[PDB]
Amino acid sequence: GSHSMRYFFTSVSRPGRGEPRFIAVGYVDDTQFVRFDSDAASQRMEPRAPWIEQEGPEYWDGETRKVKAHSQTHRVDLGTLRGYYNQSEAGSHTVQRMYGCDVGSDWRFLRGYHQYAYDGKDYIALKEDLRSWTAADMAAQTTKHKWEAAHVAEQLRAYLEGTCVEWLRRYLENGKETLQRTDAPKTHMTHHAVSDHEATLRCWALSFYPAEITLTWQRDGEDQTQDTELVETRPAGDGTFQKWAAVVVPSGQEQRYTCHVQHEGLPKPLTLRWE
Amino acid sequence: MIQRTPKIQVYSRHPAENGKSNFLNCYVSGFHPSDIEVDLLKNGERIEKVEHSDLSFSKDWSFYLLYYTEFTPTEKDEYACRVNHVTLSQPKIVKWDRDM
Amino acid sequence: ILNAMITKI
Ligand code: NA
Repeated sequence: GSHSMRYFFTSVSRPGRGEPRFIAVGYVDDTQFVRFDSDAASQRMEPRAPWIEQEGPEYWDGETRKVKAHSQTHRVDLGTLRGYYNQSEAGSHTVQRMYGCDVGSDWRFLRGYHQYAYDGKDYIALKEDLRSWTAADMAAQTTKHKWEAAHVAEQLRAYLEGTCVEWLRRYLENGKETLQRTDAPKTHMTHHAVSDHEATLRCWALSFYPAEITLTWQRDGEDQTQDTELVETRPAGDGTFQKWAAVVVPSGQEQRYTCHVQHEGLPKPLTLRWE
Repeated sequence: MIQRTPKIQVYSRHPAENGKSNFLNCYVSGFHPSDIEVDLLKNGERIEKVEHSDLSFSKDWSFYLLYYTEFTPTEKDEYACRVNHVTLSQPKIVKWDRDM
Repeated sequence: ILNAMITKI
């Protein structure tokens, strides 16, 4: 199907404890492949997937140089944002940045993005035309003015439409065994009484890739959205994912309830039944 | 300031069989800000060699982390995950339940 | 790979 490359950057001020924390991670789809950690000893961009280890020394030296430039900008940004919002040195604050590109099943460019957040909420984001900005408040408007005058969007568009997709395709080919695979979920339902008149029905999906999946309960064909407990899709640790959805039902009504599983690795959506 | 509570899941990588080596996971997602303490417990005691994933975040900007260790389930050993975060008035302990 | 230009906010 479609594919994505995304870089995630987390920057955290640490009042009275010196330099801020800086963590960068890169993903292709749901597979991480690089990291940089300001608190680690190496001070290098490091591999986190087997298929990126084959990149040569120029790759690792260059990515280390560039991630440190990201770190330096974010270090300055924390001070700038203190000024924009008239905030004291006493509090810790969080900057997050995410950018990347998506391609379709034909591997052609679908969309690019670059999003920036301060203390957990939208700050500024590149719009989908890759030519203009959405500024979430008045402080972000200041950034917007500065980024328009410095033609930041034009350089970002060139990266997102060119470099980003070219290297995403390279990674997809070099790691095709890992990245171009689909593991269909292994599904079942469990049944456990919570009393003499009610039972928990839990619909399970295991060992699937990629992480995108939909689990739904129906009662006589009607969606049970408000009565379903749906846990966050979670990593198994081996490159696959797990998820479950549960309802609590009156004992004896089990046959009314069906679980429905959607995943791109299934030939067709699955319906699991108690009869 | 925005604060979001961690959603904590404790589970094994593979279906648990007594005496068979497995992996114990504590996945903590949806939290903000990023400072968080996560410990895996064996019979109430902190497990020493626990690794964790590199900090990342979801579309809504909330963070997620996987803590994990190799383990061999038994009949008697109780496993759990202990999480503290600014959104939690006290540390939260989630017990591993292998019969879900 | 990363983008090479990272302009300050
Ligand atoms: Na706390």
